Amino acid sequence: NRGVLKVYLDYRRKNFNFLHNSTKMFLDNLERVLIVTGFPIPPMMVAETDGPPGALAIYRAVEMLGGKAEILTYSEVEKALEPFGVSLARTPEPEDYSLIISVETPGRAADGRYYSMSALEIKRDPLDGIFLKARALGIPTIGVGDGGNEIGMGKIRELVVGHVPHGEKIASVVETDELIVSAVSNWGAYGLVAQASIEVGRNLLEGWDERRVIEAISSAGLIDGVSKTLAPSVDGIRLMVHEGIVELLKAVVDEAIL
Ligand SMILES: [Zn+2]
Ligand SMILES: [Zn+2]
Ligand SMILES: [Zn+2]
Ligand SMILES: [Zn+2]
Ligand SMILES: [Zn+2]
Ligand SMILES: [Zn+2]
Ligand SMILES: [Zn+2]
Repeated sequence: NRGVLKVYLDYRRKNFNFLHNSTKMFLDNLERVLIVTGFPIPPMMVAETDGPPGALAIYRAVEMLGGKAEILTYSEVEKALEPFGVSLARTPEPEDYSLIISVETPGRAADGRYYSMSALEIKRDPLDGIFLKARALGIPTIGVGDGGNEIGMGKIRELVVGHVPHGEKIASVVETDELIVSAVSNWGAYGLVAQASIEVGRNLLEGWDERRVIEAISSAGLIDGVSKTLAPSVDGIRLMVHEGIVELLKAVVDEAIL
């Protein structure tokens, strides 16, 4: 994925400490964190496999830190997250929250319409708006994305339009106070947890079973964004790599803590 890798370069370059600032924000607003995930995929419009895992990892982290969390997603994701007994948001309001994080959620475009990486208009109720309001209310917001059309990429629309195919049409306009860019959004999410762990002195990703979570949500019906099929994978990449990255993170964390 040349495009996003260039965007990361451009971004990290001038926003060198973005993951760190993001993690400070996280660690300072755990009272009541709202986690939004779920990215429908045209044409079937079924929620993708990338996103819910990160959302879960963060959720488990907020609790381990003595905070409360709720997830706001689509039907299918709720179904797939059930086995993990996650607290769902019932008719959420910006004001009710301490922090609102987004892991791979469609972000409104300059059109005012939603688009897939292939530029197919996403047609489903958006989970977009609460972030706009949260912005106006000055409520702490964190967005994690890996393609330029997600919630929070509004902060670097220029980079997106400048390197990502279909940029002008696809790039989201929605901004977030802090933004994590990654090759795969769940990874960025694991980065947040990883960085937070280091700052706190405990490995919050300790028992994360990447394979067990992806196979799980996959069985429930969450598809793979690229193959658009029911494969135990994420963004067209097999578990082997995803496991390799989660193992590395866990390692970097123990290296700092101990
Ligand atoms: Zn550039
Ligand atoms: Zn209320
Ligand atoms: Zn194309
Ligand atoms: Zn994405
Ligand atoms: Zn992705
Ligand atoms: Zn620090
Ligand atoms: Zn995807």
